[PDB]
Amino acid sequence: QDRICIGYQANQNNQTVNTLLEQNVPVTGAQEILETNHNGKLCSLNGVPPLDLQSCTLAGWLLGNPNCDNLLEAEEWSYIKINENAPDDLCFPGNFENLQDLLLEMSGVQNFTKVKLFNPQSMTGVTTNNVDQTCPFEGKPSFYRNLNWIQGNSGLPFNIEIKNPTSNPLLLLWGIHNTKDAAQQRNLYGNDYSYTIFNFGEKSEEFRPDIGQRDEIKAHQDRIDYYWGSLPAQSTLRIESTGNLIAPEYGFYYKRKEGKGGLMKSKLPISDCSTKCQTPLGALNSTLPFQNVHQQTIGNCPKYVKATSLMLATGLRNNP
Amino acid sequence: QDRICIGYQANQNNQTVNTLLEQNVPVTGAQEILETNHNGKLCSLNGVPPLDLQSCTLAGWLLGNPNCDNLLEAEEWSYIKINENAPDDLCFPGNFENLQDLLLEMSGVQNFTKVKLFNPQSMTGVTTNNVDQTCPFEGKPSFYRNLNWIQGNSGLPFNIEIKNPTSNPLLLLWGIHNTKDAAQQRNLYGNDYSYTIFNFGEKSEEFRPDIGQRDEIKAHQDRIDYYWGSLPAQSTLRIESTGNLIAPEYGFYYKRKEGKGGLMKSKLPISDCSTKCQTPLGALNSTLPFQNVHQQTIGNCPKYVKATSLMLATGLRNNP
Amino acid sequence: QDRICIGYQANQNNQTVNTLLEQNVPVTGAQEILETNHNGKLCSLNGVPPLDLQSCTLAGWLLGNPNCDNLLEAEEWSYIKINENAPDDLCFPGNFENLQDLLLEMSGVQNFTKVKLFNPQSMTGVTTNNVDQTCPFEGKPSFYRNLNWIQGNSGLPFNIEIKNPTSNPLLLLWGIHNTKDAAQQRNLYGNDYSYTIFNFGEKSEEFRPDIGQRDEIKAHQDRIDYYWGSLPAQSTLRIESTGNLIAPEYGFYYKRKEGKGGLMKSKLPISDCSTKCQTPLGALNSTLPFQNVHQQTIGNCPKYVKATSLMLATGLRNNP
Amino acid sequence: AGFIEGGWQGMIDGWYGYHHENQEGSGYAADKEATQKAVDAITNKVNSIIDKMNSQFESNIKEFNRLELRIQHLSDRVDDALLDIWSYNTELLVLLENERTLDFHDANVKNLFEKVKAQLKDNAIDEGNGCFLLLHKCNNSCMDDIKNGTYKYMDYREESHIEKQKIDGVE
Amino acid sequence: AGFIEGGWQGMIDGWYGYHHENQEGSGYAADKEATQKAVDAITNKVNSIIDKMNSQFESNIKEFNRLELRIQHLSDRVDDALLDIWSYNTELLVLLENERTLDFHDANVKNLFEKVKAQLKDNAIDEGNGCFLLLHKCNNSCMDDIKNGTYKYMDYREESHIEKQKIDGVE
Amino acid sequence: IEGGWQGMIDGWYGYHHENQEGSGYAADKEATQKAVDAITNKVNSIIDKMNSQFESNIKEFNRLELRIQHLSDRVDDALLDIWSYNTELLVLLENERTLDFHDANVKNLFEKVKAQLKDNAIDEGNGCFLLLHKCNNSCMDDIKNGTYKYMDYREESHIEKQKIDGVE
Ligand SMILES: *[C@@H]1O[C@H](CO)[C@@H](O)[C@H](O)[C@H]1NC(C)=O
Ligand SMILES: *[C@@H]1O[C@H](CO)[C@@H](O)[C@H](O)[C@H]1NC(C)=O
Ligand SMILES: *[C@@H]1O[C@H](CO)[C@@H](O)[C@H](O)[C@H]1NC(C)=O
Ligand SMILES: *[C@@H]1O[C@H](CO)[C@@H](O)[C@H](O)[C@H]1NC(C)=O
Repeated sequence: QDRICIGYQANQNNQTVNTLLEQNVPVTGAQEILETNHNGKLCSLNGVPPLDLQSCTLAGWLLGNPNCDNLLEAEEWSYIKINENAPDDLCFPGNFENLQDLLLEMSGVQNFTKVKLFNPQSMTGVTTNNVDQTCPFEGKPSFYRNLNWIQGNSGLPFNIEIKNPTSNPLLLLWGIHNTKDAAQQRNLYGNDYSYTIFNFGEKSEEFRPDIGQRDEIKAHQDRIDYYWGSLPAQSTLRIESTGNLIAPEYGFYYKRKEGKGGLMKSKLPISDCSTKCQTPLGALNSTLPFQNVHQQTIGNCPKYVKATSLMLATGLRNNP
Repeated sequence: QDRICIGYQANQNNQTVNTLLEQNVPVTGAQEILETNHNGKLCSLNGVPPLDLQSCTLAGWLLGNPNCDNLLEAEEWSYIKINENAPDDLCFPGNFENLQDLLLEMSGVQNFTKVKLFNPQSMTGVTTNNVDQTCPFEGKPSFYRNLNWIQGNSGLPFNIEIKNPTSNPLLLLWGIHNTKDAAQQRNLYGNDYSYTIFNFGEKSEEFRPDIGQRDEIKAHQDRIDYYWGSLPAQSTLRIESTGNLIAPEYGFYYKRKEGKGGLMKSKLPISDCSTKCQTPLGALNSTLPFQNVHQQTIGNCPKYVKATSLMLATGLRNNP
Repeated sequence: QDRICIGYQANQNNQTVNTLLEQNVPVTGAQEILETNHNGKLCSLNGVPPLDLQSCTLAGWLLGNPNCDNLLEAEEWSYIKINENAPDDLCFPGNFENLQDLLLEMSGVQNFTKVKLFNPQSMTGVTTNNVDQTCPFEGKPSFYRNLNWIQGNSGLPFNIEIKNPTSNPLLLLWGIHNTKDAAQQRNLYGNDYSYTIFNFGEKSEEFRPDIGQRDEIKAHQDRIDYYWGSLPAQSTLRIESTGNLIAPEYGFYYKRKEGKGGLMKSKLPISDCSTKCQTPLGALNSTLPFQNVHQQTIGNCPKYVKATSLMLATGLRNNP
Repeated sequence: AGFIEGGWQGMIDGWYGYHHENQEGSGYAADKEATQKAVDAITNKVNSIIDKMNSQFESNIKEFNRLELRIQHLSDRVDDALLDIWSYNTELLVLLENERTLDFHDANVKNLFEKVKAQLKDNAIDEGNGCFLLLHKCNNSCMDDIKNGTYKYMDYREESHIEKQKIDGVE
Repeated sequence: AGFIEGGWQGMIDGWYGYHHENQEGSGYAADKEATQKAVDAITNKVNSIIDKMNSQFESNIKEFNRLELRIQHLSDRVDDALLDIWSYNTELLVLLENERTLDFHDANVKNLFEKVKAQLKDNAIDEGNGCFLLLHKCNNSCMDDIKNGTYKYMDYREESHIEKQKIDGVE
Repeated sequence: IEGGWQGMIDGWYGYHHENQEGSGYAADKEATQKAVDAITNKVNSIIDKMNSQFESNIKEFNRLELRIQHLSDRVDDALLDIWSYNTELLVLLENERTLDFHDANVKNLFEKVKAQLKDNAIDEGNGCFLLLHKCNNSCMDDIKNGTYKYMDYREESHIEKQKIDGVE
C-alpha cells in the first residue's frame, strides 16, 4: 500500500534539558546561557590598565615613601589591585586617617598629575626638608617625597598658601607630628603646644599634637598622624602653624571617573590583556547574560547566579 | 455553491509589537505600559507642598540669619527643594557640624512650630544678645534670631535648662565660639580656656573652644562651630558653660513623617499642583507600572526601566 | 444506542484561583505557596539559642555590671534579643562609644570565653580594684566585674601588657574617667591632666580626660566614657597611662559566625524551641518559597511578599 | 474569497467572525460572545500587568558630598542593580505576553472553526482554507443555525450524501 | 452523561476518563496512565516553583538610632525595593502558571478525545460534545478495546457502513 | 506520534512517504526554517535584552564600617536570590514552551496534509495516511508542496473503500 507520513528530526545529541513539567528531556539542540569560563588573568578594563602599586600601599605611594620612587607616574587607571601585605607603607610610624574614603576616591581616576604646591626655600625663620633614619633612601636618612617636615619656628607661626587654578580637584596629603614629650615639643617647635589651621574659605580645621610617649617602634616613641584632603577646582587653601606640621609639598590634580572605579584584592599579577568584565579569579569574555564565576565583579558583567548550568532547549524532543 | 468561512478582524492600525519569537509583528491593538511623560513641574506630594528655602540655606533659615526672616513659618513639608548656591547661609564665619543628617532629619515634617527655649533676661553675671557687623540687619550689627551670644561671665559658670514637655522631639541649634587667641578668650569670657557641657541624663557632650588665628574672612580671624541636636519627647537638657557658648534661644517642635521625606536638587520652580510621584524633571501623573523619565524619584512611583517603549499587544495579528 | 464519551473530573472543592486571563476560577485542586502561619515564639536557630540579656543591656553584661552576675556564661548564640528598656546598663554614669558596631560584632558568635587580661596585684605605686556606691552589689559599693579602677599613681605612668595568643580575636572593654574638676583630678591621679595611650604596633590612640562638672546623677558630677576594641589573633596590646584609666581586666575570646548573626527587637520572651527562620512575631516552619508574616527576618527564610494568598492551581477547571 | 490563513479587512463588529456565500448573497458576521469573551480575558491580562504594581513610598537622593563616599557607592550600586532587574524582566515579560496573546487569538479562531466542523461533519467539505463547502442548500436561515450552534446534522444528511454521490456515481 | 463541555461529578479515580453506554449498562472509567502522566507533570511544576528557592542566611535590622540616618534610609529603600520585586513577580508568576495549568488539562482531555477518534474513524459519529455515537454494536469487551487503544477498525467496518446507509435514507 | 525519526536529517520536521517506487524520508524546509528562525529569535532575546550597568563590587573592608558592610552583604545575597530563582524558572518555562512549540509545528504539518486528502485516505492514527489510491513521486510530492488535487483521485478512492466493505 501507498503511505505518506509526517514526522520530525532526531539525531545523536546527548544534551538534556529540564522543563517546568519534565526533567532530563533529551533534545537535538540546546544552548547554554550561563558563562562558566574565565581567562585566569587580571586585565585592563576597556584598554585602561589598573593601578599596580607593587611593593607599596596606596598611602605609601601617595605620601611618597622613598621605597616607592620606582612605581611610577601613572596617569589613569580603571581600578586598583590591592597588595595586602605590601611592606612599603608608612616608613615613619603612625596612623593614617580616613584611609578607606581615600581608597574609594582613588578607585578610578583620569588625569592624575603631580604638582608642586609651595616652595620651601621661600620660607624664613624655619628649617625645611627634615629627614629621619626611619625613612631611609640608599643608606641615608630621608623623608617622604611629597611631604615637608618643617621645624625650628621658635614658637612663631609660618604660612603656606596652596592654590588650585584648574577645573579638577587637587589631592592633598599631610601629617601632624605627635611629639613624645614636652621636651621634644620645645626642642623642635619652640613651644609646649602648637596649633595648625587649614583654611578653606570660611571653613577651617584645627590640628593639635597628641603629646605623649608611645611604645617604641623603629627607635621612635613619637608618631605622625597622616591626613588627606581634596581642594576643589578654582579654590584656595591657606595654612598657618606654630609647629608639628608635616607640610604638603606635592599634590595631585585628578579627575575621578564617576561611578566607574574599583578595588581589587587578588593574588594574581597584572597581565597584558583587556576585558569589559573582571573578577578576582580572572576576566570574563562573555556575551552571555549570566555567569557563575564570581559575585565580586568590576565593569559590565553578566549577572551572578547560583547555578551550575542554564541549558536552554533550542532543538526538538529527541525520542527515536 | 454554498460556503461558510471562519475568519478574524484586520484594520488600518500601524502598531507593531515584538514577541519572543518574532519582531515587529503588526497588530490591530496594543497598549503602552511605559510612562514617558512628565508635567514638568515641582508639585506637592498628596496636597503637602515642598519646602522652598529661596535665597536661604536650611542652616541659615533654622539658625535665624537676619536675611532669612521672610521665608517663613512653614508648618509642614513633604520634601525640600535644595538651592545649592543660596547666598544667605552662615553670616558669621565658621563650620556647620553634621549638616547631612540634619538635611535627612528635616526632609519631611508635620507639626513644625518654633518655641522659645529660655529667657536671656533672667540671667545674671553675664552679657546677652551680643551682635556683630558680619550679621547685619538693615545696616546695623545684629545676630542670628534663634541664637544668643553670651559673654562677660568673668570665668564663672552659667546655666541654661531646656525642657521639652510635648510628645514630639524638639530641634535645637547652637554654636561654640572659637576665639582667635588667648587675649580674646580672656577678654570676652574672663579665662584662658572654657568648657561647655550639654546634659541629657547621664549622657553628656563637652565642647571646648579651638583657639587660634583663622585666615581673615569678613574681618574675623575667629570662627563659630554650629551644632544641631534633637531633644526627645518628655526630656530635659541642662547646659553649663564658662564661655564660648552661642546659646540656643529658639527651637522647633516637629514630628517627622516616618520613611516619607525627600531631598530634591532641581532648577525647576515650585508650582501649584499635586502629584503622588515627583522627579527632578517633573511630576509623573501615572497609573502605569513602569517609567523611563528619571531614576531619582520621590513618592509612590512606577519602576525605572532602561527602555524606550513597552508595547503590550492586545489585538490580533494584522495581516490581511 | 451505543456511545462512548471523553470527559474530565469534577468535585465538591470550593477552592478558586486567579489566572492572567480570568479571576476566581473554581478548581478541583489548588496549592498554597504562601506561608502565613508562625508559632508565635522566639526560638533557637538550628538548635543554637539566642542571647538572653535579661535585666541587662549588652553593655552592662560585657562590662560586668554587678547586677548582671547571674546571666551567665553563654558560650554561643545565634542572635541577640534586645531588651525593652533594660534597667541594668551603665551603673556609673557616662557615654558608651561606638555601641552599634559592638552590637553588630557580637550579633552571632561561637567560642565565647572570658579571660583575665592582667594581674592587678602585680602592679605597684598604685591603687587597684576601687569601688563606688553607684555600682552596688547587694547594698555594698562595688564596681564593674571586668574593669579595674586604678588610682593613686601620683602623676607617674603605669603600664599594662595584653597578649592574645589564640587564633581568635579578643574582645576588650575599658573606660576613661572624666573628672569633675582639677581638684578631683589631682586627688585621684596626682596631676592636672593625664594621658592614656593604647599601642597596637605602630598604631596608637591617645585618651585624655574631659574635665568638667556634669549634671549630678547618682551623686556623680563626673562621668566615664566606655570604649571597646577587638585585639586580633596573635597580637599584643600595650597600654601606658598617667591616670583616668578604668583598666580592662577581663576580656572575651570569640569567633564570629561570618554573615550569620542577628539583632532581635521583640516583646516575646525566649522559648525552648528551634527553627531555621525567625521573625519578631514568631518562628516560620516552612518549606514554601514565600511568606507574608514579617519583613524583618533572621536565618533561611521565604521571601516576604505583600500578598494575602498565592493559590497555585493543580487541579482542573471545576465546572460540573 | 475566504480566509482564515489571512485576515479579513472589513470584518468589523468583532475580533472573530464568519463569512457566508449562498443564493441570497454574501456577508460577514462577528461571533459576538466569542469576541466578548476574548476581550474580557485580554482586558484582565492588561489590568493584571498594570494594577498588580503597588510600589511603596520611596525617595531617591544622589545629591550628596564626598565624605560618605562608601554609602553613596553602595547606594549607586543598589540603584543600578534595581535598574538591571526591572529592565531585563520587563523586556522579557512583554515579549512573552505578546507571543502568548497572539497564540491566544489563534486558538480562539481555531476552536470557532472546530465548532462549525463538529456541526457539519460530512455534510460539508473542508476546503482546508478555513472554509466549508456545503454539500447541500443553505439559505440565510441555515447559515444562522450554523453560527448559533443549532444546525441539525440529520436535517441535511440525505441531500449531502446524494450530492457526494454526484461527485462519483452512478444510478 | 456526555460532557467534555462540562465536568463529570462522579468521575473519580482519575482526572481524565471515559463514560460508556451500551446493552450491558453505563459506567465511568478513568484513564489511569494519562492521569498519572499529568499528576507527575503537575507535581513537578509545583515542586519546581517551591524547591528552586534556596534563600541564604540573612538577618534584618531596623532597630537603630538616628546618627546613621543615611544608612537607615538606604536600608529601608532596599527593603522596599526588594518587597516590590518579589510581590510583583510572584503575583504575575502565579497568575501565569494558573492559566497554563488550566490549558494543560484542556490539552490532555483533548488529546484523549483525538486518540479515540483516530481509532473509530467513520465507524462512529462525532456528536460534537466529546461523545462518539458508534455505528455498530459495542459490548463491554468492545468498550475496553477502545479504552485500551486496541480497537480494530476493519472488525466493525461493514456493520457500520450498513448502519450509515440506513441513516442516509433507503427509499 | 510513535516518536521522532533517526535519520530524518536536513530538516527539523518533514515527510516520509512510501509507495511502489520505494521508501525514504524528506524534510519540510519552509516549516523548518520558520521554526529555526523563531527559536533563534527567542535565544537572541534572552541573551541580548540583558543590558548591564557598569557595576563595581567592593567586599574588602574592616571593622570600622560594620554597619555598611552588613547592608552591603545583605544586598549581595538578595540580588543573588532574585537572579538565581528567576533565571532557573525562566529556563524551565522556556524549555517547556519550546517543546510545546515543536509539537504544534508537526501537528499543523499533519493537519495540513489531512486537509488535502479528506476521503482519499485512511487515518492510521500515527501521523501516517493510508492512501486509498496509487501515489507515485508526483503524487506524494504535490501533497508535500500543497497542491494535491482531491478530485483527480476521487472516484478511484471511492472504489477502493467500497472494496473495504459490502454493497447493496
Ligand atoms: C555526551 O555526554 C558525556 C557525559 O559524560 C559528555 O562527556 C560528552 O561530551 C557528550 N557528548 C555529546 C554527544 O555531546
Ligand atoms: C585627560 O583629560 C582630558 C580632558 O579634556 C580628556 O579628554 C582625556 O581623555 C584625559 N586623558 C586620558 C588619558 O583619558
Ligand atoms: C499638628 O498635629 C496635630 C496632632 O495632634 C493635629 O491635631 C494638628 O491638626 C496639626 N496641625 C496642623 C494645623 O496641621
Ligand atoms: C568551639 O566550641 C565548641 C563547642 O561548641 C568546642 O567543642 C570547640 O573546641 C571550640 N573551639 C575551640 C577554639 O576549641
